[PDB]
Amino acid sequence: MAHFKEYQVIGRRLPTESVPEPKLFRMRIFASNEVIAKSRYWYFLQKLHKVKKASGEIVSINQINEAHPTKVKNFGVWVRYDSRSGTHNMYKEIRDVSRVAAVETLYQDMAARHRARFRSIHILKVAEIEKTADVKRQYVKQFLTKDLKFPLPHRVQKSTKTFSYKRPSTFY
Amino acid sequence: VEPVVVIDGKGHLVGRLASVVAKQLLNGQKIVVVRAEELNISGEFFRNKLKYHDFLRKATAFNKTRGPFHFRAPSRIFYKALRGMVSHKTARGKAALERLKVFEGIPPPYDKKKRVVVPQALRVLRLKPGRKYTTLGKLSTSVGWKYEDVVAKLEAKRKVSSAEYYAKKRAFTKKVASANATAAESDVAKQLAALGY
Amino acid sequence: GIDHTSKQHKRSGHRTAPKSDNVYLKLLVKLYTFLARRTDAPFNKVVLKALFLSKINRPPV
Amino acid sequence: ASLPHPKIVKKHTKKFKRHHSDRYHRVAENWRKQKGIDSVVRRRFRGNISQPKIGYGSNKKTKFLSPSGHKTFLVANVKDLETLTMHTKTYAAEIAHNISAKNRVVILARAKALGIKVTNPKGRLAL
Amino acid sequence: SHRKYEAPRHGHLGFLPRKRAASIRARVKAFPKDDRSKPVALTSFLGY
Amino acid sequence: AESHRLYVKGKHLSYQRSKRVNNPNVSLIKIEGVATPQDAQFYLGKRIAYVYRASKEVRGSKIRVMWGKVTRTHGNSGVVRATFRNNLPAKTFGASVRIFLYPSNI
RNA sequence: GAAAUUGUUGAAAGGGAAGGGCAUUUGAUCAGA
RNA sequence: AGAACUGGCGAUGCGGGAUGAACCGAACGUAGAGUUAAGGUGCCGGAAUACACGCUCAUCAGACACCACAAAAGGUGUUAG
RNA sequence: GCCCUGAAAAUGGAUGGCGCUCAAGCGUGUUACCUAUACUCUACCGUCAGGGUUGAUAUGAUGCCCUGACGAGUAGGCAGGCGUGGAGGUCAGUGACGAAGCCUAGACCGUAAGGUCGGGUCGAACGGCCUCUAGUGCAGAUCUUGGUGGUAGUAGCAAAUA
RNA sequence: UUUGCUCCACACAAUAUAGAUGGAUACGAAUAAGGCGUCCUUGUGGCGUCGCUGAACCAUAGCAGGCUAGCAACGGUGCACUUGGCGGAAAGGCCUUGGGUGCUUGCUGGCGAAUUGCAAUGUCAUUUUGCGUGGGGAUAAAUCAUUUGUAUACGACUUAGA
Ligand SMILES: [K+]
Ligand SMILES: [Mg+2]
Ligand SMILES: [Mg+2]
Ligand SMILES: [Mg+2]
Ligand SMILES: [Mg+2]
Ligand SMILES: [Mg+2]
Ligand SMILES: [Mg+2]
Ligand SMILES: [Mg+2]
Ligand SMILES: [Mg+2]
Ligand SMILES: [Mg+2]
Ligand SMILES: [Mg+2]
Ligand SMILES: [Mg+2]
Ligand SMILES: [Mg+2]
Ligand SMILES: [Mg+2]
Ligand SMILES: [Mg+2]
Ligand SMILES: [Mg+2]
Ligand SMILES: [Mg+2]
Ligand SMILES: [Mg+2]
Ligand SMILES: [Mg+2]
Ligand SMILES: [Mg+2]
Ligand SMILES: [Mg+2]
Ligand SMILES: [Mg+2]
Ligand SMILES: [Mg+2]
Ligand SMILES: [Mg+2]
Ligand SMILES: [Mg+2]
Ligand SMILES: [Mg+2]
Ligand SMILES: [Mg+2]
Ligand SMILES: [Mg+2]
Ligand SMILES: [Mg+2]
Ligand SMILES: [Mg+2]
Ligand SMILES: [Mg+2]
Repeated sequence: MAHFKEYQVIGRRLPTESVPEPKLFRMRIFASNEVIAKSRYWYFLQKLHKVKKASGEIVSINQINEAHPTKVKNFGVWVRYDSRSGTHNMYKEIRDVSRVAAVETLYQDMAARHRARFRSIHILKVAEIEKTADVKRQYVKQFLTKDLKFPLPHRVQKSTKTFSYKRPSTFY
Repeated sequence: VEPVVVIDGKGHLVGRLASVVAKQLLNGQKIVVVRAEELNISGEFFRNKLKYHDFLRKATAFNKTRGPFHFRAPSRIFYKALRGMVSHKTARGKAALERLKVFEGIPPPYDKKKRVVVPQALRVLRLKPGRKYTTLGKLSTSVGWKYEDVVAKLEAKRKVSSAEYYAKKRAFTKKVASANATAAESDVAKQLAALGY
Repeated sequence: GIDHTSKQHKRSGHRTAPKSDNVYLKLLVKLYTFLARRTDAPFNKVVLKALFLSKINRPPV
Repeated sequence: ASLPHPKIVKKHTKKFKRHHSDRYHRVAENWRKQKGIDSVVRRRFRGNISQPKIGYGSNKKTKFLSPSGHKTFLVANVKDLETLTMHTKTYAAEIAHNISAKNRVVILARAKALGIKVTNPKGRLAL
Repeated sequence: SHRKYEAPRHGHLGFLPRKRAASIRARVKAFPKDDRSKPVALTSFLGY
Repeated sequence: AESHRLYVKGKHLSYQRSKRVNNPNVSLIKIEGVATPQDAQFYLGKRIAYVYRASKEVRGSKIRVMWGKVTRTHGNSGVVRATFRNNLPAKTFGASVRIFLYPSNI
């Protein structure tokens, strides 16, 4: 929906006379703001348990910041998405420095490659792959080789003026 | 920023160049385009030939001399793109179009003038490497332009003359650079460097 | 645009002056207009209103 | 000089000419409101002539004022003229079209004596 | 509906327009391709 | 010197307009060397002259001037909106205007 | 002694109609102070 | 062709959908300034040849709802599962 | 997923056009920006509503003034006005020193119906206001009568021997 | 030709301006490569360096740029002459020789500026035309009418005629 934040959302399934202190279910929701986060919490909770926003209450909502936002991680991401003709689980791998950045990349990639909009995607799990050689996608593995270097051929410089007097070069 | 801007059309992505030039004329800038035969169009030569043949079949059925006129020369193909992007049926569009000249090769008025390029229309900067592209001269010859050989011959002659001119200019520039390198440790030069010059 | 909940430019629907051109009736109306404005007497207000009434709205007593 | 007034604002200076009075000679320019069912002018399609409406009404403080700040009062003779004796700053006399030349001379002389501005002092003057 | 019996069109559309020529002397619109080894010679001639 | 100019060059592009309706009461001006609205903020409020020539001499000159001023920035590329005492004629689309350095805040 | 319609004179414009609206340029013309 | 509810057009201009009675936005006294709607910002055309991640090369590419159409079935094309 | 095959119609033609290929295409995200008779603020017009003010130099309490809101419109209703022929009253109104009429890319007033003025022409009457009255307002009706065009110096004025 | 035509110079009158206000400042080619400098064993060579935009380069001080006095150096620049060469794609421009003249802000002095009143484009460009004053230059045709029939509805065409 936007540049994502991650929230813990804890809801209650409001207490009654028979059942005081209900079971306090928690979810990790990727959303651009707390309103969407709570909406998503109620969506998934209605998918899982006999509850709705009218019969429950949000006990807490807290942004979870990346523990180490400046270290590059490999993430395994399990998603479930609706295609035009069915539902499918897929596992992908994303290299990024935070869970929110990885999830933004994942949503972009799903929309780009499967035309799956936000509404059609469920993030089943996002997990750091602690040990390389447990990374099982080539498009991520190729960036985990020793002494990785690569050039950037054909550099295109953006001109600030309409006309140039130089016939530019793409060297880099 | 000049009274006349001469664009060397070589490798310039006819549509994007036409957009730049149309806006320039409508903003009141005089534009001279040279070497229209060396313009580029994205897509295979066969693709662009098929597109021009689709253009060619369009004609007023009861009198072909009334129908759309299919100009074959590369300068007129580029002119067609520009005119389609100018409001040419108004007096303002007419004035904008009179602010424009397009040539195959670089004729004598402009072969001794500075040519500029348009980076946002340059093929090497815009097209993804490996994308196939067409050259306007080849397309024009295939659809009936008659002067590819004459233009190429005159361009080779002009390039010989211009290379001689540039050899002389390079020698003189080396002389001037040496004379500026000397007297670069002078007090005046040190003060100029302090001021940024 | 405004979603009007009532008719716009609706006249009050009550007479504000006698339809009659009787100059003496208009003089009585002027006097009781002054009285109803500057006395706060409900009698004066109702007499002013009654002075505007048409003939069928003033049946003989 | 006349009484000071705010700047005179004419909301719509150009004449409201009847639709198609430029097209047919039988259609006079005197404004008529189109009543036609399909009338482009009545339906107020963009690009058509504007119609007179009460929004164009002039500021009540400057309404009826001539550019000189005087309201025009038509006078037929000296008595009409001296009706404006005490209102020289608000009203200007305009001599009626049918007043003869000698009577115009008399009216103009009286107006000059009284300080009453005359909007048309050059009517029927000696050539 | 279609012509109901096929026939070739009347006349040659390549000789249009059937107008008067602009001169009584018809123009030579193409000369033989020059072979620069042969001696210099006229490529055409005028007669009555 | 060879130069005497104390104004920035500009071009009268068009009136303020939508796709199919223009507003002659606002002109759009491209100022030379201004590529962003942040740069154009400097020229906000500056006087603009459109200077043209006529055959008939009027008050000792055959040069006439239409005065206006920059009012606000327009778009993302340094174009500004300008209002002139009399709207510019619209034949001057593409004509040169002079944006003076006054009223100066330097 | 109107209009339609017309002659002359003068003014102006005119790349497959003309006419109209908003705005200003230019020419002409003019009131107010 | 015929019903239900509501909203509309008819009776209605205006901005947008090139164009269009009905769609989107919004309903209208005369003006000024500001901000927006829907829709757009290469050029026509006011407004970023903006930024970002991908995908696509079509010897009939595709390009915004109403709407001006395309299906079953197929392809070591290419992409991701 | 995108692309391709499947994919054939008649005048030449339509992502609106040009044109666009790490797009100016498709999916998605972020900002900036453009502009409706809409929204905000201000003025002015009118309408409606609520009020103030007969205490004087006060002739316009149908007046003057304050405050707030509102303004689409066919069929249609109502209101306030404009204009015409004639009538009672009045201005002891205009006029042969020029009434009425007519012409006038000349001026002024009114949102408008219209009103007023100047200039020309002209020749015998006519107007403002308060009221009365109607055979009272034209773009149309294959309208009526009369007049006049473009067509157009055109079709044509060629049977009966000359 | 009741002194006609053309070119140049000057002056004066008009005429307008799709829009000057320091300079349109010239290699070619490639871009998964080049530019420049330099060296040699002259190449698809070695070495060095540059780019990361023209944010440059050149020009730029002086009553819109006056009048003068010097220093330094034989530079820069304008003008009209002049030597020769190159340029046909639309050449109409590019380069070059020599002397003459003016300026020189490379440096150092002396004088002037005001009152356009606190701004007003505050007039400096070039486009055509006309006229007058001088100088230079050249001394026809076409059409109608007649005529031909290689032509032809009429125009048109094609012929002939001192
Ligand atoms: K008329
Ligand atoms: Mg051909
Ligand atoms: Mg409203
Ligand atoms: Mg008016
Ligand atoms: Mg209708
Ligand atoms: Mg057949
Ligand atoms: Mg008569
Ligand atoms: Mg007439
Ligand atoms: Mg109906
Ligand atoms: Mg509607
Ligand atoms: Mg459409
Ligand atoms: Mg408004
Ligand atoms: Mg634009
Ligand atoms: Mg399929
Ligand atoms: Mg297909
Ligand atoms: Mg677009
Ligand atoms: Mg996109
Ligand atoms: Mg009231
Ligand atoms: Mg209404
Ligand atoms: Mg009668
Ligand atoms: Mg008269
Ligand atoms: Mg007239
Ligand atoms: Mg008589
Ligand atoms: Mg009747
Ligand atoms: Mg009639
Ligand atoms: Mg009717
Ligand atoms: Mg009839
Ligand atoms: Mg008749
Ligand atoms: Mg005949
Ligand atoms: Mg006959
Ligand atoms: Mg006979």
